[PDB]
Amino acid sequence: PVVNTAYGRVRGVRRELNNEILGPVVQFLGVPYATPPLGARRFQPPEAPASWPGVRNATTLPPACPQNLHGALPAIMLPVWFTDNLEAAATYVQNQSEDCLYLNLYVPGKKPVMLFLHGGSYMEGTGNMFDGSVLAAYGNVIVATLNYRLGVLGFLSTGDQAAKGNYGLLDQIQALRWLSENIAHFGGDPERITIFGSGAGASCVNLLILSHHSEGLFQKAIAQSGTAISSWSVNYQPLKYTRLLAAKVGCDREDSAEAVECLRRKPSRELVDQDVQPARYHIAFGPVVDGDVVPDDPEILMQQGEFLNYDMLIGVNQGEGLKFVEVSASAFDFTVSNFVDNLYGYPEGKDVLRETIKFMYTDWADRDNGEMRRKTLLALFTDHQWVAPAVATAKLHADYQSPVYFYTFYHHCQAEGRPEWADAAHGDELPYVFGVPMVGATDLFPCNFSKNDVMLSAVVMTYWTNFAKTGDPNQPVPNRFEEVVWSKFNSKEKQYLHIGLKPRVRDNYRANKVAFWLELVPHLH
Amino acid sequence: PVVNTAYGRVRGVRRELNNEILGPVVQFLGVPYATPPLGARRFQPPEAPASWPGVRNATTLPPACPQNLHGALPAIMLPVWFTDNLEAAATYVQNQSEDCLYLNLYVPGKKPVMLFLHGGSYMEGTGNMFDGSVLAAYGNVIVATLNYRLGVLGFLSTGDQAAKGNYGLLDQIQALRWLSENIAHFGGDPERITIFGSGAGASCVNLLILSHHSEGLFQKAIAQSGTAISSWSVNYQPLKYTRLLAAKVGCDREDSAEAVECLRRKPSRELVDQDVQPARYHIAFGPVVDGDVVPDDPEILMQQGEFLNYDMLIGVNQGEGLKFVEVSASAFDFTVSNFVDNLYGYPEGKDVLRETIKFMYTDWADRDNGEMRRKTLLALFTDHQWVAPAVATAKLHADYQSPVYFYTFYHHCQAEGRPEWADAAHGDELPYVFGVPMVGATDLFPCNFSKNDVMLSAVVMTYWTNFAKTGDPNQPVPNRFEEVVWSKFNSKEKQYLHIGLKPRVRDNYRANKVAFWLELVPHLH
Repeated sequence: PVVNTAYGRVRGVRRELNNEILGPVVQFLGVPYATPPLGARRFQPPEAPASWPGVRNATTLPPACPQNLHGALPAIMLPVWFTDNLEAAATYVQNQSEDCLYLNLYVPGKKPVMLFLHGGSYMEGTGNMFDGSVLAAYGNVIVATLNYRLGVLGFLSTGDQAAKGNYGLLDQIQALRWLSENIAHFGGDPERITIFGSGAGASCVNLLILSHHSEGLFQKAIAQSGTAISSWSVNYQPLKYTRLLAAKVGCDREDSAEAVECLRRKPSRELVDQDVQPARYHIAFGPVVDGDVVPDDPEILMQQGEFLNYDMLIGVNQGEGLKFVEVSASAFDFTVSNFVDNLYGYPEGKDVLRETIKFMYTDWADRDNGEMRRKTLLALFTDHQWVAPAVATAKLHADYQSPVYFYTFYHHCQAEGRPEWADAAHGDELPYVFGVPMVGATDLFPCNFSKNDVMLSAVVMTYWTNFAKTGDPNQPVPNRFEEVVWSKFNSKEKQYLHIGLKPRVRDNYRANKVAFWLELVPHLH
Repeated sequence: PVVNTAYGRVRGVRRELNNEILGPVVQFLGVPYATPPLGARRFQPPEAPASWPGVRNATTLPPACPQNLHGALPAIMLPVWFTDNLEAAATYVQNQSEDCLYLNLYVPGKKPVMLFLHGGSYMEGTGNMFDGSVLAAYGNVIVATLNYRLGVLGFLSTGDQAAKGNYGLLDQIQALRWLSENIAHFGGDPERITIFGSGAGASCVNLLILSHHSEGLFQKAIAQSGTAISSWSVNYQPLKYTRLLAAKVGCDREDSAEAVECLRRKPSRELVDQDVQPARYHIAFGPVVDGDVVPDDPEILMQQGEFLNYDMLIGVNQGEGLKFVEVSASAFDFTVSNFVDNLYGYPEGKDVLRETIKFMYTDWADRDNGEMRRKTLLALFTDHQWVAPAVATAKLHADYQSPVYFYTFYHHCQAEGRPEWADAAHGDELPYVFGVPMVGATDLFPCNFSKNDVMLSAVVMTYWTNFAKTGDPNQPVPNRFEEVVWSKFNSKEKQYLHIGLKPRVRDNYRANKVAFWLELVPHLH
C-alpha cells in the first residue's frame, strides 16, 4: 500500500474489520497537509509543506495538539458520553505537541470525500477517537479526520492588526485546498467535498459557506445539532478575555499591540492551562468577525443572499439539555429567572417576559404534579438553543432557491439512566452514524447492543452517503419501516422527517413553541 | 278556583294542557303585589297595596309597563330568537301602561316557589312571553313571572339625593316579601324561594345575595349565562347619561337636583323614547352602587365574605357571541384592535396585549385556512364575557364553605343557520327548560321538534326542580345517557358537567384560555 502525491511518496497500511459483513479497509494515518507552526510563525496563517525523496513511513496515530481534559470545562456544550466516561477519553490523546497539522484518511476513481470537522466546544477533541472505517467501507466512501489549531492558540483575534483572521478556519481551509489539489492520486473527486460535523464543530460548517475562500473547494454541507446563529457560535468579546490569560502569565502591557511579541515564545503547554471561564452559554475562543473570512455577521450576511446554492442538512436530537436540570413551585420559579437574566442580551423590560414564559411552558390541565416541572425545563433549553435557531436557518436558506432538509432523531442505545424518559440528550447520534453497534461495542461507547440497533445504522449510513454522492439522500439506493421518501423543507409547510424509531414523515415540528420563540418574543423587546 | 289572602279575595282559572302526559294546571294571571306608582311617587320606592271586599276578577295577561321594541336596541345582549323573530315578539306586549306592578302564578302544602326574573338588557321583556305551565305541572312546582320597573324609569340614581337606591331591585324585593308573607294561602313555602333567571336578568340574581334586605326572603339562586362582575352588569356613569335624555325633552338645569321635579310629571310614553345609546358592551340603566342595596361593588364586597351560604349554580352555553362576527389576514387583525381598545378600561401599555392575544388565538399548525379566523373570533368574545368571569365567581364562592355547581350546554333544536357549526349562541337553552318541545312548537319558537329533543326536557326539568326542592339536583328522583352524578365545583379540580348532547362528567373546562384571561393578563397592566 504505497502511493505518491505531488509532495512526494507515502506508504500506508490495511486492516481486517471485526464484523463478517465488511472487507478490505485501507488506512493512511498521519499524512500531512501544511507546514507546522514552530514558534516563529505562531499566531500566523499557514503555508504549504516541503517535499521529500523516497518513502514516508506514515501509519500511527499522530499527536494531537495540546488540550487539557481536566480543566473545569463547560458541561453543556460537550456531549454526554464524552463527559461521563471522561476517564476513557482522557487515555486517548496522551501524546500532544504544537505540531498537529496532519490528517487521517481511509481509502476503501473519483470517490466522494467526507471531511469530518470534529465537535466539542473548540477546546478539545480529535479525529483519533472517531476512527470511522466501518463508515468508510459500508457506503464505499473516503473519510478524513484532520486536526487543526484548537484551544487557546487556535482562533486568535484581538481588535488590532497583531491578530488577524481566525487561523483555525483558514487552517482547515488549507486542508480543504490540499484535498482539492492532491486527491486525484488517492482516487477522490476534488469536486465532491462534503464537509460534515457535529456539536459546535458543525457551527463552523455554516461559517465556511458564507465566506469567500471556500469557492472552488467543496460543494455541500451537513449540520448536526449546530448553527452559526446561536448563543455560543461566535465570539463577540475577544479583547476582554485575550487580556486575562495575559494577566496570569504576564503580557498585559497597556500598549495595545504588546501581547503577541511575548507570548509567541511562551511554550504551548503553559499557554493552554489558563482558566478562561466564559460567560454562561457563551464561549471564549471561537471564530470572530474580522473581514476576510467573516466579513459580516451571519445575522446580516445571511440575509443578503451572497452565499451560493449549496444544500445544507439541519438536524436536532429530540431531547437534549439533560444537563440543564440534574420540582417545587419556587424551584421551577428559580431557573426561569436566572435563565432569562443570563441569556437575553440584558435589555430593560424583562418583568413581562419571565411571566409569559412561565405561563407558556406550564400544563394547566394538571399543574400540581412534580413531573411537569423538571420535565418542561428540559423542554425550555432544548428549544431556545437547538430547536429554534434551526428553523430560522432552514426558511431563509430555502427561500433563495436552495434545497434544505431536516430530521429529528429519537432512539438511543439503552444504558444506565437512559429510559424513554431520557431521549438522545446531546449525543447518541454519533455511535449510529459511526457504526459502533455493527462491529461490536468499543471502549468509549459502553452499552448493550442488540439486533434492533443494528438496523438503524444501515439507513443512517445510506442517507449520509447517498447524500455525499448526489445530495438527495435516496436516489441511488434504497428499521421497522422502509422506503419512506426523504421530504424537503420549504417555507410554506415545514415538513420534518423523524428518523427516529419508526420513520414516519410528519409535519411542522412544534409549531407553537417555534412560533413563540421566533415570531412573538422579538416584539416584547 | 277562588282563594283568599290577607289582602282580600281573588279568583282564578284552570286550563287543559296540550300534551297527553300532563294534567290539571291552574293559573292566576295578574294578581298584585304592591301599590302602583302613579306620578306623585314616581322615581320613588314602593309600598304595600290596599285591601278590597268581595272577589277580584284577575285572569288576563296584565299590561306590561312601557317598552319599545323598535328602538335600535343592542344586538349583543339580547338572545337570538328574540332578535330574529322580532315581529312575533312585538305582537305580544301591545298594551302598556305605567301600572305594571303585578305578577302571574301557576298552582299545580308548602311547595317551592320559582320566581323568574326575566332577562333582556334591562330595556324590554316580560313574563307574559315565558308562560311556563308545562314547567309548572311536570316537576310539580309553582312559577311566578312578575313585572318590575324596567327601562328608563326603572333603576334610577344620579349621584345626588334626588334619586336614591335602585328602585327596580327593591321593587322586586317588595314582591319577594309579598311571596314570603302571603303564600301560605296559595300552598307555597315562604322558606324555599329560589330566584332564577337568564341573560342579564341573572346578573341581578347575584346582586340580591350580596345585599342585606334579602335576608329572610329567599334561600337559593340560579345564574344562567350571567354574572355580577361582567362588563355590562352594573352602571358606572349614571350622571353623564341621566343628563342626556333631559337634553332632548328638557330638564338639564345646571342646578344638580333640578331634573326629577320636571320629569316626574312627564308622561311615561315620551320618557321611554330617547336614544340613550350606551358605550360598546356597556349599559345605560342598570343597578348602581349607592349604599343601601349595593353598599360596595361586587368586585370588593364579594371578597370580604359577608354573603351567607346560599348555593349558586353558574352555567355557560358553549358557543355564544355569534353576533360578534356576522377571514383575511387584515380582517382578523381589525376586530382584535378595536375590540381591545373598546373593552379594556383604556390604560397605557396596549401594544403588547393585542399581539399576545393575536398569537394565543391562532392555530399555527394550519394558519392559512379561512375557517380559523371568523371561528376563533367567535371563541374570543365567548371567553372574555361569559366563560371567564364565571369561574372567578365559582372559585371564590366555593372557598367560603358554600356549594357552587356548573354545567355547559351544547345541543340545540336544528333550524335555519343552526348546524353543529352554530352552537347554542346566547339562547336555545330557554325552550328546553320551558318545555316548548313537549307540548308542540309555539309561535315565537319556530323549529322542527323531534323525539330526540323531548328527552332533554325531562332531565333539564328534573335538575332545575329537584334543585329548588333540596339544592342538590339529583337526590329525590333520577338523553342517550342516564344516572351521571351531578359533580360539584371546588378550587382544586374544577369539574364541569356537560349537560349537552351526551352527559359525560368531564373536567377543567378550557384550562388554557381560562388561565390566560384570569391569571396572566392582570400582570400586563
